[PDB]
Amino acid sequence: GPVWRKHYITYRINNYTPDMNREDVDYAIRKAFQVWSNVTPLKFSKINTGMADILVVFARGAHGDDHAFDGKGGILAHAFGPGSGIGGDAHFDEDEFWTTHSGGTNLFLTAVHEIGHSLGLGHSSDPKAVMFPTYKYVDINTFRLSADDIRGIQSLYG
Ligand SMILES: CC(=O)N[C@@H]1[C@@H](OC(C)=O)[C@H](OC(C)=O)[C@@H](COC(C)=O)O[C@H]1NC(=S)N/C=C/N([C@@H](C(=O)O)C(C)C)S(=O)(=O)c1ccc(-c2ccccc2)cc1
Ligand SMILES: [Ca+2]
Ligand SMILES: [Ca+2]
Ligand SMILES: [Ca+2]
Ligand SMILES: [Zn+2]
Ligand SMILES: [Zn+2]
Repeated sequence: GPVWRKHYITYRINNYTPDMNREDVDYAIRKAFQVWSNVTPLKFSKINTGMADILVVFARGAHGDDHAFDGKGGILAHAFGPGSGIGGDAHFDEDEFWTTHSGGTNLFLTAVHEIGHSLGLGHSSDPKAVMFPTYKYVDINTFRLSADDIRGIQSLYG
């Protein structure tokens, strides 16, 4: 699929979830981007004005992208592939309970995952891969991209 044709990519939080406080949201997202720039020559920059490559949104139900969320459970989030406009944007189902750790849907892991799609990643068949299609809470202390995650992302960006 198309990949971002630039290594300097900006993102912007459009709106905040009420489940976590702001600094926890900011932290999760930022950390989430760091997971991917840690193993690539990509470099992420949060902006607070103007238009970003990747727009992080919290929303419930139908939110204007023709892919409605489904309330609590089922679909947690989706993200659009690299592109202009909605391209690369990552949306989070506000009807999930977003958390810094467990007792909800962990924002950090979920954003590491969506961000991966936002960069043009597919899914993996390794259950230890962050791009694995099934969500499960894993230990963030021992969090690590799998080989499969590393091979895929560096095949798009080096
Ligand atoms: C793409 C594919 O192979 N599978 C189908 C589509 O079939 C096609 C291409 O036509 C199907 O077709 C279309 C375009 O309509 C598509 C649409 O169906 C709906 C209602 O989503 O869904 C695919 N099925 C998949 S992949 N399952 C959903 C997945 N989640 C999303 C995701 O992967 O990011 C995804 C919606 C973008 S998820 O919400 O359940 C999810 C969110 C987050 C983690 C997660 C995981 C790990 C860690 C943290 C977090 C997991 C899963
Ligand atoms: Ca949902
Ligand atoms: Ca975009
Ligand atoms: Ca919520
Ligand atoms: Zn959406
Ligand atoms: Zn996915």
